[PDB]
Amino acid sequence: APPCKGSYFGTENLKSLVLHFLQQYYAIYDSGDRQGLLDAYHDGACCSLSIPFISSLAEYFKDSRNVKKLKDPTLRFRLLKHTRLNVVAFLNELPKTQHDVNSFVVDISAQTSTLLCFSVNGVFKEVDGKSRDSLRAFTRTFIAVPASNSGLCIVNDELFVRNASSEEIQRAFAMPAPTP
Amino acid sequence: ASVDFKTYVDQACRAAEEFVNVYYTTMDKRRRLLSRLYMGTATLVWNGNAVSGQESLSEFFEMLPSSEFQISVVDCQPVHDEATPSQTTVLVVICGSVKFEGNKQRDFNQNFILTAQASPSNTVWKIASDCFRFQDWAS
Repeated sequence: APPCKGSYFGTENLKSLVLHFLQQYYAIYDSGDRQGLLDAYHDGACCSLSIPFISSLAEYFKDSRNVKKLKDPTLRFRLLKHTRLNVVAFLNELPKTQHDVNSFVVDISAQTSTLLCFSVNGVFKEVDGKSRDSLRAFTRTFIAVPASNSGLCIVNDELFVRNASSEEIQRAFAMPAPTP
Repeated sequence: ASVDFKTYVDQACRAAEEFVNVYYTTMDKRRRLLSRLYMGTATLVWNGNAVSGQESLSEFFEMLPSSEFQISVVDCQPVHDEATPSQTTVLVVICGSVKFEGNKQRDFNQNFILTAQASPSNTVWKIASDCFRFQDWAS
């Protein structure tokens, strides 16, 4: 039984590359206007959202895509946002957020001269709406290609949103006085 | 595009739903056959641990305790040509619970990239890259 470990970057250069990308991405994502992400997504990018099948996640329900449960090809097709315009327009409709970027657990699982796949695990708080202050947990998988600068250009983005567990909430909100 | 986008989306869903069924069925009831679902150069980042090569993957899988997976969420997307030139690939993301013998049931998230291998008979989809992590890996 291999011990579970934190973020896996493979190399220091990739760690710097991906963490920088994430800092810049979420600075825009949590800003109140996500249009700046248009520069982060490929013209033909894909984005889809999924949530648990099994504090409500009602605002994420309409766009949730679970192909194991939804069988209709047409509905499956429409639920997959395609082109940076539709991807970012959709993202800007989702609840405003505040992600704990520095606590992200990141796994870079694939890499070639044209591809980089990494998944981000963490939490984010909703800043307004009916679920104001709720803490959500998420796992987001990105596939990006090299960007004409030294950055990344996202071609695939799958976001899985769920409620944070009791243990996750306790850990995320704790701030006990220091003790020996 | 030379091929309609919806064609890629439909193909991605079919390949993903069927592969997921085979993958976890095999994981739970035919563990020794699991590594054959992977490409020779495939890697797996399991809870922050990198496992490289089909041979190492086979040993890793036989090393792990018996399992019982319950899959509840599957989503997938056709991967853009620019990321995998001349190679048809599909991103698959899974969420569910799993109980490994010797420990309590826990939720997990897994994502892998499948690659299409044309051949005499039908097209064969195999894992080129894999990533698995327990939602409560820290405990």
